[PDB]
Amino acid sequence: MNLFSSLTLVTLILLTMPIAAINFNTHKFTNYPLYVKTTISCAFITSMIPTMMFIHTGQEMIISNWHWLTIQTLKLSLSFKMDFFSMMFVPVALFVTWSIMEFSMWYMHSD
Amino acid sequence: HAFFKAMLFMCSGSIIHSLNDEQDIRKMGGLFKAMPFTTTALIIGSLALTGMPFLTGFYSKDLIIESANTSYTNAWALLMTLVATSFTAIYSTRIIFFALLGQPRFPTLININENNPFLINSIKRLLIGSLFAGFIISNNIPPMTIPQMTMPHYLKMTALTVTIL
Amino acid sequence: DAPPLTLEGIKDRVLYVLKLYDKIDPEKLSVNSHFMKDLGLDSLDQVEIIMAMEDEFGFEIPDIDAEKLMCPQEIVDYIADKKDVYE
Amino acid sequence: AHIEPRYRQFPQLTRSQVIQAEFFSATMWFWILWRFWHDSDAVLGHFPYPDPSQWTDEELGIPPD
Amino acid sequence: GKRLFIIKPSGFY
Amino acid sequence: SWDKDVYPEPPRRTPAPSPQTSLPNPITYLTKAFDLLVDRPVTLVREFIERQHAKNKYYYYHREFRRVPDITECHEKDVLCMFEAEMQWKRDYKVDQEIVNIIQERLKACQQREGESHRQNCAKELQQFTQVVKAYQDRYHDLGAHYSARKCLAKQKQRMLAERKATKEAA
Amino acid sequence: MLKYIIPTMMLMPLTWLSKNSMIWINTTLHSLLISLTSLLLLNQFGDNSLNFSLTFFSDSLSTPLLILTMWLLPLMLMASQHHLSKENLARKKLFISMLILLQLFLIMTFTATELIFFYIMFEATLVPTLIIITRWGNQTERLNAGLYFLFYTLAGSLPLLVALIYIQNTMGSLNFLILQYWVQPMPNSWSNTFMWLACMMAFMVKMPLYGLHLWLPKAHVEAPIAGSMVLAAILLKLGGYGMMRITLLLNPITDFMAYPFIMLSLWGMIMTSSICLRQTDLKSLIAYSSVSHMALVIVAILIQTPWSYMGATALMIAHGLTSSMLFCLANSNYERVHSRTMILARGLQTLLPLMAAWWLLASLTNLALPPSINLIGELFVVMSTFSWSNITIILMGLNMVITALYSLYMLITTQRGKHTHHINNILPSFTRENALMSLHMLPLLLLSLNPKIILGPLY
Amino acid sequence: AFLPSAAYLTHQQKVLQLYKRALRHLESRCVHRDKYRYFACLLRARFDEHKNEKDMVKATQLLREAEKEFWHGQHPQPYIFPESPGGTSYERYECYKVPEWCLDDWHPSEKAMYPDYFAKREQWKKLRRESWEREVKQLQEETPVGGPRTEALPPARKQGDLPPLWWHIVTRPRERP
Amino acid sequence: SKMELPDYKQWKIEGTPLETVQEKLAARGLRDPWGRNEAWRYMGGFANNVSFVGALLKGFKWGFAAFVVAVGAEYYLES
Amino acid sequence: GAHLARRYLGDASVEPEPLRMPTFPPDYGFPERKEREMVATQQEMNDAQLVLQQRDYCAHYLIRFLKCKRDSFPNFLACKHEQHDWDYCEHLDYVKRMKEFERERRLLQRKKRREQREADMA
Amino acid sequence: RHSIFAFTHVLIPVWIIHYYLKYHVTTKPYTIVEKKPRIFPGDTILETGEVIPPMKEFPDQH
Amino acid sequence: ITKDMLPGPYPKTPEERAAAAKKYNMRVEDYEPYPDDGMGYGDYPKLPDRSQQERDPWYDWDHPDLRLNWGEPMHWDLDMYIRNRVDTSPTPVNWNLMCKHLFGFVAFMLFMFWVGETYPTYQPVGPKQYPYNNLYLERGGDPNKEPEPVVHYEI
Ligand SMILES: CCCCCCCCCCCCCCCCCC(=O)OC[C@H](COP(=O)([O-])OC[C@H](O)COP(=O)([O-])OC[C@H](COC(=O)CCCCCCCCCCCCCCCCC)OC(=O)CCCCCCCCCCCCCCCCC)OC(=O)CCCCCCCCCCCCCCCCC
Ligand SMILES: CCCCCCCCCCCCCCCCCC(=O)OC[C@H](COP(=O)([O-])OCC[N+](C)(C)C)OC(=O)CCCCCCCCCCCCCCCCC
Ligand SMILES: CCCCCCCCCCCCCCCCCC(=O)OC[C@H](COP(=O)([O-])OCC[N+](C)(C)C)OC(=O)CCCCCCCCCCCCCCCCC
Ligand SMILES: CCCCCCCCCCCCCCCCCC(=O)OC[C@H](COP(=O)(O)OCCN)OC(=O)CCCCCCCCCCCCCCCCC
Ligand SMILES: *C(=O)CCCCCCCCCCCCC
Repeated sequence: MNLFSSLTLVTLILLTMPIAAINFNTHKFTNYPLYVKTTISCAFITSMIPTMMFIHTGQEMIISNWHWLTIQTLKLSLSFKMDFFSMMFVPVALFVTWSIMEFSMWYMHSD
Repeated sequence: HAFFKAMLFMCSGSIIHSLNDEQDIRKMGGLFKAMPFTTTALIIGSLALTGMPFLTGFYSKDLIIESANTSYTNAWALLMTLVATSFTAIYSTRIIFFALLGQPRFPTLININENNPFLINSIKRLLIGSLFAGFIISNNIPPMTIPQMTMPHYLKMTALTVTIL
Repeated sequence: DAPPLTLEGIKDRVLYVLKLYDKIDPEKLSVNSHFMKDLGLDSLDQVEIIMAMEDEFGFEIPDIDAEKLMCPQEIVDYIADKKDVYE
Repeated sequence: AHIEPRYRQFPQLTRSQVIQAEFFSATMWFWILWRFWHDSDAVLGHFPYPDPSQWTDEELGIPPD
Repeated sequence: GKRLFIIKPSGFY
Repeated sequence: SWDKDVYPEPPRRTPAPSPQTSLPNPITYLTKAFDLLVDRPVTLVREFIERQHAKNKYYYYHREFRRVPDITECHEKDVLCMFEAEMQWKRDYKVDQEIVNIIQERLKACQQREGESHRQNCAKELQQFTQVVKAYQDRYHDLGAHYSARKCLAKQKQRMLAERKATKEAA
Repeated sequence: MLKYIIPTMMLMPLTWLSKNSMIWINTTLHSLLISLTSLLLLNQFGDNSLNFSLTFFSDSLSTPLLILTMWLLPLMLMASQHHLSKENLARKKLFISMLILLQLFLIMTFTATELIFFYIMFEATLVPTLIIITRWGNQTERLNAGLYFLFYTLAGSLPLLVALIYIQNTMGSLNFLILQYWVQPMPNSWSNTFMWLACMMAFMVKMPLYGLHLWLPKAHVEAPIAGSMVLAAILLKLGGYGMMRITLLLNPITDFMAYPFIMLSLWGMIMTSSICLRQTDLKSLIAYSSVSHMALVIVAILIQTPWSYMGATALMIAHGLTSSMLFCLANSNYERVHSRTMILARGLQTLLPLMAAWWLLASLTNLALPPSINLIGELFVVMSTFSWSNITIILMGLNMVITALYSLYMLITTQRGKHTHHINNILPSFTRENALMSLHMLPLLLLSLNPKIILGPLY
Repeated sequence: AFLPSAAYLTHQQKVLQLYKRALRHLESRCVHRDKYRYFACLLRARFDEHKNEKDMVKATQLLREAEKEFWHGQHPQPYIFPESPGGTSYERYECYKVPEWCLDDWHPSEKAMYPDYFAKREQWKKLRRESWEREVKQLQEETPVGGPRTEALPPARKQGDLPPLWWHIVTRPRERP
Repeated sequence: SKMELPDYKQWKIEGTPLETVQEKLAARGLRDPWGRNEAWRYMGGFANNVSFVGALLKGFKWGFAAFVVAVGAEYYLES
Repeated sequence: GAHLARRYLGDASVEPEPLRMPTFPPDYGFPERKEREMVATQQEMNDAQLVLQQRDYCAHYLIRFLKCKRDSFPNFLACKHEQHDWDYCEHLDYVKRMKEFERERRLLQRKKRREQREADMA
Repeated sequence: RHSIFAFTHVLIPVWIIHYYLKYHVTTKPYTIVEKKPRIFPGDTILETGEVIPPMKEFPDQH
Repeated sequence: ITKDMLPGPYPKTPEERAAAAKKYNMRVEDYEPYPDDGMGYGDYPKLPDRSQQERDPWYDWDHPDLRLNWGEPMHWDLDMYIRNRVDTSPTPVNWNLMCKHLFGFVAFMLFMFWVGETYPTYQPVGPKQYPYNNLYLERGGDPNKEPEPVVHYEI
């Protein structure tokens, strides 16, 4: 449980970290595209662990970690569903996006 | 579909960048040998799109056609799905014919170059995906339905025959 | 990608396409050869010459500009102006 | 040395891109032939489809009257 | 070689 | 932690690992790496912070409202009594809202927990959900944005007249 | 409430005794201190309102309106100090005095326990607003604008006065706390029909109701920037606040008196949003978008469910911040090109990229991008109106198409495309301008983290 | 129809524009270069048949039914050059074409980063402001009464003068900035 | 810097489909003047490109060789 | 797909309707017909969390295959035999469904011949 | 400082998120609800030791 | 700007039409106002109702993205006929024939989906057989009640 949910949230927080880096900047970056591509390759690697332990046991969970707002009988929480659909789509999207960004370091180089 | 379709757009963008932002297939051609890695990956992606057996599109789309044939189905929807399956082969070889085969139709100052490690490695990982990812995913996912595996021979061979036609 | 054009390179390519044209003898051709007065060409021939220039350099010359390019040097100057050569 | 552009003629090719392209084409055909050798039923059919006309009335329970 | 000045608006402010 | 009666869970039955292959799975090695590299430093930091809490222990309290007279035993237009009745009614309405939220949390936790056999194994939570939503609906629905204890009492008296008329006509 | 009223009044000797170079700095500083002080009003309870005295109270409806009101004054001073730089010093102090006086009238409009004192502060807000528009507005039409703003209000509000005094003669009190417990049902009659109209039409004008809205695309357009900021952000919400207070007394007749007005709002938000697709004046487009957004608040207050009141107060706070920011962005382009024509200065992202990012964020909040409080209010009103009648989703959903379409068109026309060649006075964005945009946009986005403080008394 | 210098298109200009449009659409229909080359020679033979036509009413009639011929036989998606209007890369770089006057609004700390560039910019600005009054008085001594007839501008006539209204032609952005 | 263009005299349309085009134009009294401009597309390294089934069967030879080697390898490894 | 042409272009009175069939009793033509034996316990496929589509008369091979697929991780190619056993028993179930279809079609042919013989005789 | 990326972008977030999940999220009810593990005939329960009995013997088909 | 260069009322006398044609920088023979039916157009010219996409793109426009010169009278719906919006350009297929082909294709496809819904395809099989009274407890049937026995037999 503690491996699954932690690496699940680490994948998403890791994706948010270069946004925080580019918004808190002063200099001209030493290849910010390489940093975003490295981050997404690492998020692919980190997302493969809950995917493997879903392939092992069928391990699914829901992380309702932050209560956001209760409209009288509708409790809205920041809630993440780690089921088959997320467990397969997140690594495929991260793998494809990692290829798209290493492609973009070439294709968008003049930009 | 993610693997081979992202790779087909990346191969198209490799062609577009090598031909100085040319995107029309009537000003292409002769790129079989001039862009060999883009050619290899474009042919592998077009075969994965059309459902070549045991590439990645086979492990989903062929099962989709077999399940759509052998089910209580709107028959016109099935027939239009099969006509669309033949049309996929038609536009895939339209891409391969006008972009890669034949003789050049692009301008005379050839700047054809795909020798960047970024381009090669990024197309390479989706190429390994377009070869093996359908096999790996379809043998790792749990059964969630009961797969229909008993059907007559003309109905098992529908998708492959329609694609070949 | 996209190698920069020079005036000598544009001049060489314009004269190259005109030397590959069977209605122009390549020994009489120069950069100042007027197509109608020196080379004896038709206006349809001039339209075809500008279309071959367009196919050569990969961009369109509009018809209000194409009808005024009556020697190779005017074509070279037009392509120079539209591509900003010798920065 | 990077690729120098050419005029009206076939471009310069690196040896590396040619051997990579040939390797992945050969890998595709190896994978197709290997999986067709080992599976052969995802393409051609897994189980024999029975003929309903060949079924006798005894096993289907049809009393002749 | 042949580096060109890129005209851009003032990014100081 | 919490109270395991208001938020119940069935006992966890995990199966013992019965490996059939000779290949070592990466999940056990990554679990050991998560226990060493992650779980022990987090545990040591939390033990430090917990010692710092235990150095200065202090308490907070759950506020107990005693029961004041409700709106039925307040004289009409007597604002001093019906103010307190209205405040009591608003607190009870907010608590009934949270009771419905507790039962919905039980229903959703059962649906995730029982998984693919959720429809058979969550009939009790579904039945408790149906009962508490029927009670909440009879008590508070259709009162409007300007609800009060008077609106709720008028709704209850209308419902009781309908029930009395249905009992009278069926006998 | 007197811990806010007295510092707001002390801003008057603060502006009139300041040194001539210090009158913007001092009033900005101490109005920001009053705005920091305004968070003590968040002592709200789940059952009782925060009842200070016989004269003043503050529940969770009035509290975000008060915090937004006290927050808008420093932002109005920042927005107005540049175009009043060449002004006479005493007229500059009179301008700041009108803004201070308007804040003073607003903060005891929203906290007025008794309804006729609400009426007097509510109508007292007219006089500084009229003076600001007609004296410091830029064009001729401000004079005509000052008439429309004056006379759609009073023609609606003088029947309210009579109506309130009638309640004073019937209930014996106009204390809202007493009227919470002494409210009697209002049956179907003609007398109660015109009672309903007299109670509602002043606030219908203030919102504005569609068909009564014509004062707004003159009053918000011809005003100076601080005038437009307070008109769109606060003074429209006097109508919604007053409806949410006054519909306590109007039950059950509202259940069929709301039917025409709901139609006027549900079709009106289709009309005015469509009007925004063909506006050539950018500031007029922002004004008509305010009419379209307040149409939802009218529908939500008239259907009077908990979800609709929560959505309506969230949408009032969110629209206050968003419309005030949009008027400030349009003013930042007006202070460079000196025309409010939207097609004039194009391609401004090539010239002003950070201000283009502010345009982007304000457009995204205008089209109610989740999870902004714009979308929270929008969505909760849509939920409640779907429960009212399932067909309303058509007129709701189509509105959200058109709202997207005019929001990005505004963003595409001014920021994108090719820049206008002959315009060469596009100065880089001043620190004051980006500061004004951030002081709108950063609290607006931070309220998505904790939106329960802007969900009103029946959260 | 709409031209900066001429008020109209002559018949010869209409024939040549039809010939170029017909060859481009024929190349779109006839993708391969030898097949286009054959049919382009056939189309040139169709244009050379009525080339020596002296009757201008007959020539205008032939041009009109040739336009009907073209409108029936045009390609639905003809080839457009990428930077040409309607192309896939047309006006792509206009977001990067910052005008030169924005350099006047740079801070002195970022003007000091390019000392020789701005020192060379100031003599362009000096040249422009000493050329302006001479080129205005050139335009008003050369434009006829009632205003200019065409949009054509004159060249510089003296040695030392610049052509009138030259600054935004010369200092225009690059196509690839 | 300086780019050396190839010679223009080498681009002759004999042996190309432009020769067939010129023959079919001269059969009806016409002549193609732009053939040598197009002649480079059909000459050199751009002449004799593969067909479509030759494009699909790229790498089939080495793939089939590796297939035969792997089948023989598992057929010897099972015993 | 010849049965589609026999139902749609031919007569539908002799062709079985799929949405409502069998229309004949199951003992009609069978002396001592036996029931289908369910191997997997209801609690066993409840605890195995099978999909309700998958809890048919051959779910026991599916339970064996899923236990193999769990126990042989990461070797995901190591349970071809259990998968083929489940696929073959699903094949046998589908053949039984085909036999039910052919049984209903031949009994409708019997009813057609019965009513035609009754019309021609009496 | 050669693998500072795996320290600052992976391991410090795994530390922070594991602290947050272990001591603030799972200390609250129904925040991480996991699907109960799939039980097969023949399994042994770790919490109890009760061996799940195997299935009935198959009427073998092939 | 001043008052005699602003738009005004509908021109009635020919000298008023001439001076308002001079105001909008256009010929008197080209100036046509909107017809005076009281809609509020005044003397503003009715320009030929074409999109700005139809303008010559190779001309040196003062506003190149708008394809519009300085001082040229703008169309009443210029913000509508920008190139981001309504295009009126000539189409290779006629408008009515395009509408006929699109409507005929969509109507034929909807008709044939209705036909194939009325006559569906299926396989020559019986219904799928589930044990335990068609999985009565699994589908949510209550255990205190007892359903009718759904019995399946061998074949
Ligand atoms: C209480 C503590 C809170 C801490 C956390 C903060 C919470 C949010 C607060 C508000 C944050 C906004 C600040 C940045 C935007 C405005 C300024 C700007 O543009 O600067 C560009 C600049 C970097 O750009 P540049 O290259 O230098 O120049 C810009 C270019 O000119 C060209 O610019 P550009 O166009 O390339 O780039 C602009 C780009 C443009 O990108 C977009 O417009 C796309 C955004 C929409 C799509 C993606 C997001 C969709 C929604 C998902 C996210 C929310 C939910 C996530 C949770 C999981 C799911 C539920 O915007 C961004 O990248 C901004 C990222 C964040 C976007 C937030 C959503 C805005 C969309 C509209 C409303 C949506 C709903 C509200 C959401 C509220 C969430 C809290 O940024 C800065 O310098 C940042 C300065 C410091 C910012 C401080 C922020 C907090 C202030 C609060 C103070 C008080 C509390 C203390 C907290 C302090 C924390 C450090
Ligand atoms: C790099 C900075 C990170 C922190 C560095 C310093 C700390 C180092 C590591 C230790 C961690 C800190 C201690 C643990 C954290 C606090 C735990 C805790 O109990 O916190 C109290 C609570 C936890 O929730 P809660 O349920 O206890 O309380 C919520 C409050 N009520 C009940 C009133 C609703 O708050 C947080 O943790 C806040 C952080 C939330 C993180 C996600 C933010 C997403 C923002 C999206 C905005 C819009 C949402 C809209 C959609 C919502 C869904 C529909
Ligand atoms: C912004 C423009 C539109 C503004 C609209 C404003 C509201 C429209 C309706 C106003 C009606 C007049 C005030 C009603 C106050 C109700 C008080 C009350 O107790 O009513 C019940 C009382 C009942 O009398 P009573 O209460 O003394 O009787 C005892 C009770 N019964 C009936 C049981 C015996 O109503 C009246 O006395 C008359 C009400 C109608 C008045 C008709 C005359 C005015 C018509 C409308 C004018 C509106 C503005 C015109 C100007 C427009 C702009 C230039
Ligand atoms: C499961 C059910 C499935 C049902 C499927 C069928 C239902 C929908 C039927 C069609 C309705 C939508 C299509 C019509 C609107 C499309 C507008 C659009 O895309 O305009 C594009 C146009 C220019 O685009 P284009 O010419 O292609 O660009 C080439 C480069 N110049 O750009 C412009 O002209 C810009 C115009 C901006 C303003 C647009 C105003 C129109 C808004 C229409 C809203 C319709 C709302 C419908 C609500 C329904 C509620 C249920
Ligand atoms: C009877 O025909 C059963 C098969 C399903 C209905 C007809 C489907 C026809 C299309 C599939 C076969 C195509 C062969 C090329």
